Amino acid sequence: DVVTLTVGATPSPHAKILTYINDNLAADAGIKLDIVEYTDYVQPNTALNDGDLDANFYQTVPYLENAEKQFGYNFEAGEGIHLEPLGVFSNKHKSLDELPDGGTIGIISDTANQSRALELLATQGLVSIPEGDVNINTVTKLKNFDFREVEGPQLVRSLDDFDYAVINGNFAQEGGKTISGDALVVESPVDNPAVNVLVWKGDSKKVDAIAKLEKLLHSDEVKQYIEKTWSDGSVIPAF
Ligand code: MET
Repeated sequence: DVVTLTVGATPSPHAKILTYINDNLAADAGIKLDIVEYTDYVQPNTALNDGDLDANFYQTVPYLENAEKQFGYNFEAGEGIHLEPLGVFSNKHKSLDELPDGGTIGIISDTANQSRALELLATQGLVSIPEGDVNINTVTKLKNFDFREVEGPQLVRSLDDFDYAVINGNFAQEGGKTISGDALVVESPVDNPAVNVLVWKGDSKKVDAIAKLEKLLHSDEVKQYIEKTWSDGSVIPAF
């Protein structure tokens, strides 16, 4: 009666953290992990919904709340494990002030993350968000440039085409990039609601096993693994 759990995860940090747990902690907890790596945001929630995964570990609390609102998903989430500060990246400039007149900024296409990237740009004086649904058509541009919506896994590649791109940590990681080494502008980690959580479906038969994985993901061992593995500011424990 060891329970096996199929968990979907983006490769870095999430699959790495899950692999540390699998290889170091799962056996003592009486669980086995079957890690499935995913490279986009749509697919792990669909697989959790449709019955292919027991849990996923890739998404932020605000993205989850939006997915439940837009799609009706019946999911349950755990405590914040870690934060990935959002960054503005570029291969053409080292300062956002060098945004050419009619220049371009790549921006993700999902609601929650486009909204978060738009806020980050507001802290830099580049867009104005009305007080009160935040997207490229509802913000006011305060300098002359164009946004270009790009699908998440195309963000790092879009740096070849555009002056800048706003890029979530998991994608920056895939592209060999770090916050310390490569972010032009770094989202503040203070009072940041975009913590990453374990998500499972409300009716799982495996809730004893998933509560064990939740406890392992918020252990001192996992915090130390995160702090040892990422000291470049790209992945910060949220506990
Ligand atoms: C799928 S919501 C964004 C998740 C991403 N790993 C982040 O923390 O920004």
